[PDB]
Amino acid sequence: QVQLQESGGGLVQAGESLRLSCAASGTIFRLYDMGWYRQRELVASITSGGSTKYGDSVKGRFTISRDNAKNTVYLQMSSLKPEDTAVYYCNAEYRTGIWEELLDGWGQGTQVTVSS
Amino acid sequence: ANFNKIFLPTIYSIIFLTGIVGNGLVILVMGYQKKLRSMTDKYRLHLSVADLLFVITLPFWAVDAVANWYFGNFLCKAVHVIYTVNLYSSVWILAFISLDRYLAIVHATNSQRPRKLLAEKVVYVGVWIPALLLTIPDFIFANVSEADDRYICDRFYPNDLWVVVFQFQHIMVGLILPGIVILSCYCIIISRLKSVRLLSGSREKDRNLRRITRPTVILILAFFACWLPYYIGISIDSFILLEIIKQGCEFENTVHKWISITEALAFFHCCLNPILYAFLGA
Ligand SMILES: CC(C)CCC[C@@H](C)[C@H]1CC[C@H]2[C@@H]3CC=C4C[C@@H](O)CC[C@]4(C)[C@H]3CC[C@]12C
Ligand SMILES: CC(C)CCC[C@@H](C)[C@H]1CC[C@H]2[C@@H]3CC=C4C[C@@H](O)CC[C@]4(C)[C@H]3CC[C@]12C
Ligand SMILES: NCCCCN(Cc1nc2ccccc2[nH]1)[C@H]1CCCc2cccnc21
Repeated sequence: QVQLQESGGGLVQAGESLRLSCAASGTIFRLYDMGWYRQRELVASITSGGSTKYGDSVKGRFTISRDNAKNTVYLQMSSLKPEDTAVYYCNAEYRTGIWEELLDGWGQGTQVTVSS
Repeated sequence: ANFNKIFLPTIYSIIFLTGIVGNGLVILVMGYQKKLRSMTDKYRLHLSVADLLFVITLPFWAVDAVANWYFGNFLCKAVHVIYTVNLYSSVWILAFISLDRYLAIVHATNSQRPRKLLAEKVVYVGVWIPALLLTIPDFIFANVSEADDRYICDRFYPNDLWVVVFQFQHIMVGLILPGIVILSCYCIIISRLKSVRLLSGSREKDRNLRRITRPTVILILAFFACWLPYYIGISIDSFILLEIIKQGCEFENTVHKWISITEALAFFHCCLNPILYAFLGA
């Protein structure tokens, strides 16, 4: 099994910058896709090769990152809008072994509050 | 010596019993019962048929090791021919399984017709016909001698040069060429398995491919692990004959017993398929 933990949420002043984190630990052989979800529309998603696929209402304002050696996905938040205050769920696709199937995992849940 | 005289028949009888039971059970399950018959199942049915055909001839060798050979020239030639046919067909069926897996994984959507043709028509021409045509030296040279106090059933050549030549050709055709094919196919397969997020386009196809590929990997590794020390022993023996390795007579005796015990133990490859089916099929 694997363990995904989320951090970076809380109450912050409007117009500031945050950086969510999501580190996965456990029996990990390879990780394929990561993304933050909020049907749960993929507001952001970066593949193993960096082929990011942003949302229509989040493009040009948010930047995603991934360090495979550090096993993390970082989402940078800029140019806050009233609709951006919601709960962020970290998603990741992992495989526990060569002969195993494509396993899917989910995060704990991060609460980000911005004044509207 | 007496140690070998007691050791060899016991192992031969154990292998004969286990091989007869397992191969007969596999053939009965996959024949008239008409259970699952994917390409790997067809190849393993061919392999079980060959293994049973060879295992049928073990009591004669046990009796030859214990007391004598009262069977005759025809039976000597028959058992040698069956041994050669099994020995080539088994490893080349493994190579065909490896090639089939490579085709199914790397080219997952356009390989149906090549896989069907390879498993239907090309399999006979690539496995059985060369194996049968390689048995001509068995038909010529296998004979029954009249040594002191007993008969001996072994291939008799004009000199040891033929022994070295046939040992080298056995090593090649049974370890290197199928080994090279399996190595290439499985290197490509493993490179594809650990890098592709999803084989074909759906998760079920990916998991099916993994679940059918893994037992073949285990079977091939077990086969080569069983056969390798015998190949090392015969290579050392050949180099002894080729005057490369020069030592005393005790050295030659030691490598002789090593080869005998090692071939007795490496005859266990006949039981790999039923045991694998048993502890991977429940
Ligand atoms: C004698 C030579 C020429 C060929 C025989 C060796 C071949 C058939 C055997 C022996 C070593 C084996 C490999 C050993 C280790 C691995 C890594 C594992 O994660 C997948 C299987 C794989 C890749 C095996 C596949 C089969 C293999 C390649
Ligand atoms: C019969 C005598 C001469 C030798 C026996 C060798 C065979 C039976 C043994 C030797 C080492 C064994 C392998 C060692 C490692 C593994 C990995 C494990 O996760 C599954 C079994 C597997 C794949 C074994 C299969 C059987 C094996 C190849
Ligand atoms: N009586 C002697 C007949 C030869 C027996 N072996 C061939 C053989 N073994 C050896 C052991 C040590 C050194 C040289 C050896 N050369 C093979 C022949 C084919 C089939 C078979 C079956 C069972 C056991 N051995 C064999």
